[PDB]
Amino acid sequence: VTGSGKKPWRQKGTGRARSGSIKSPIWRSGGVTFAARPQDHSQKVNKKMYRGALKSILSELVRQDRLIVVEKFSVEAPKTKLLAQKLKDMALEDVLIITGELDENLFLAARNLHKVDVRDATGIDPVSLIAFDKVVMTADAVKQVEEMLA
Amino acid sequence: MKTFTAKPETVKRDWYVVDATGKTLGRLATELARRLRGKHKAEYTPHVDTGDYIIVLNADKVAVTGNKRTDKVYYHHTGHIGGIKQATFEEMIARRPERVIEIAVKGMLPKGPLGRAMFRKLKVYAGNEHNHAAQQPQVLDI
Amino acid sequence: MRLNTLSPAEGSKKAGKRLGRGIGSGLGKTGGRGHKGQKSRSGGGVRR
Amino acid sequence: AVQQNKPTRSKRGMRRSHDALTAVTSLSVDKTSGEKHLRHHITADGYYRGRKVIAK
Amino acid sequence: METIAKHRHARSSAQKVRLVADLIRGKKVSQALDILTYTNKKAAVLVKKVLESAIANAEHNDGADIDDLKVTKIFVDEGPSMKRIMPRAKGRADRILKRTSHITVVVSDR
RNA sequence: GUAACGGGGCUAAACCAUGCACCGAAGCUGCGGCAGCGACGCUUAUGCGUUGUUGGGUAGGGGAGCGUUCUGUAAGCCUGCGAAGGUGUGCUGUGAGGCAUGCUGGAGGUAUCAGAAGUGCGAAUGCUGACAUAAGUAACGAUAAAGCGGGUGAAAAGCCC
RNA sequence: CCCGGCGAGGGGAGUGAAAAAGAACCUGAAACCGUGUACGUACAAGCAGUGGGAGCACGCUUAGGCGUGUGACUGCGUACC
Repeated sequence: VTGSGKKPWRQKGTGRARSGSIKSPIWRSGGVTFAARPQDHSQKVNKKMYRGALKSILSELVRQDRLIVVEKFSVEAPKTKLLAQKLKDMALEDVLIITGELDENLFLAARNLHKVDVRDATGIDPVSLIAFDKVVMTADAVKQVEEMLA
Repeated sequence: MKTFTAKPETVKRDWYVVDATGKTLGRLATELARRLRGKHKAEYTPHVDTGDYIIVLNADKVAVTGNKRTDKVYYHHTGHIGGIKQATFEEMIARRPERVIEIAVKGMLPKGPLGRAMFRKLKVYAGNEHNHAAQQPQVLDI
Repeated sequence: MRLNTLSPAEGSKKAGKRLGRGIGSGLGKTGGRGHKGQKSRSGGGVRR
Repeated sequence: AVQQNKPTRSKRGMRRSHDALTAVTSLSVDKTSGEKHLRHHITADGYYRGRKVIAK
Repeated sequence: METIAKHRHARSSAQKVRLVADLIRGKKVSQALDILTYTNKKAAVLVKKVLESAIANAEHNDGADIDDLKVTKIFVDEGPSMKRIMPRAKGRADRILKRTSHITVVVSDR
């Protein structure tokens, strides 16, 4: 705290409580006893524990019928209208789409759709799988996930 | 239900006359205090004056056992530095006999505003005559 | 399986002591340090 | 020299029970001028007991 | 109908003014004016002006009459206090409060 | 200042012996309720049929919770048909508390389950601001001194003549 | 427009969804200071409460002896850290 280290008033003689610094935490306009510092909140996750969690999450999705598997998923042109129409045909609103190779056309079409996300097989994360109501994975995507999880 | 409590506006108080001639001072005072407080009534309530009006006659002829007639001393302080004054039982009887019974009963009554009110129902007379015939007091052989 | 339906295993998330926060907590007014002495002071205690 | 305890607002009011002002019981009326005035005092217009004392 | 007149931030402590206010509470306006006229207090001058203002308000804004008006309500509330410094002996400084008051007078034909 | 029964008073209302009653505690019992720890019906994804027993508490140890701000759940839900906050009332739990609603307020609030703490104040001759108290009391700063007429003014002991 | 000293400060009028948003201006808590109303209080002694409790006032609501405010009198009772 900006300020001098001078003692505000002498130790004895005055009828005031002893003070030693104008920056004392007890005082207004200076303090914070345990002022925070920038810190890293990251936690370690064992490789096996992370893989085990993904396997459990995927197993739950198939159990709850939240995992849809299709031979392929693509759009003719990079237009949000085409992707939105396609999702309506399949009756999907909040969907996470996983593909073997993230097509540029599909990626652009889904960018403006708030409830639609497109990822590659290697981009899946535990939170995304749980967060989205439905998960759509292509046949190729299932293959890569299988090898990655082993 | 709630226990019965006497109401001061509906409590019935009777008038009695007691002859103090030859009666032991203390043993007469206890009965007077008991009746002044109303302890003899089934409707007795600690916070209500349910007692009876009592007239005491011949207060100057109250009796005391032993040598108390000349040995009992009544002390009181006037509030000044000397203050302390005393009077024997004989001196009190000669000077103001009614105070002998009044002092005895007052000590036996409860202390506080209520006890002071109960004391007001006691009428002590030195002689054998009282001017409360209008109240039709009943003879009490106490 | 939703972000608001996951719970930790029982007995794996103990709360943690909070000293000097009232009589009810059982750790107020010297928070387990006892009374006057070197050990009760801030930074007090003897070396290894 | 100084108090050991803070006196109460009740005590403050009790002391001030004698601070109330007293209004004049009544005002005299000049017999001729007819205006009100303090008894034994001249009126605002210079009259007193209907004699028209100096009013300049 | 009751008419209100107020003098806010009057330069006088509420305690001093309340002494005069108690004199005329509940009195007829004609009687109240006489009382204030012959009260030798500064607050009397202040209160009289407020009372006269209330009387004028009743006429102009309500069409009332003096003969029926009376001081139904009157009170003084503490206003903001001005802080001042008073030098004392040996270099000590003292705080002076220049207290103000809000004077309210209500006149009704009741 | 009685002042060596607490008092009144007591010749028993004192003392000794004997006897029978009664008063007397948060002790014991009765009735209702809560909780901890044990064993029993392998009962039960366990509450009990029950069953005994325990529950004063500082330093201190152990166990279980309330509420506050913030992140996800939440582009959800509540909200100008009135949010937060403020102030009442009613109801409710063993407690920290919770729920509903009148008035004020005039735009934000946030379930649930998790996550993180600048997470709870009456005290430290604590810190800042506000406001009391003494009190309408002390004081109004050299005891060189003022009086009157007129003027001005809403108002003159203090200004002008 | 009106009172006021061609004041200060107010009362109307008008603007505005709102002026109890009027510039001493969003919300407007507490200490503290007032006005009004109900009840208590001038023969009574002390941590000011608690248990009991009359009276009064007020609200009831299908007399229903209930709620709310006050608290004469009375048992017990020497704050907190």
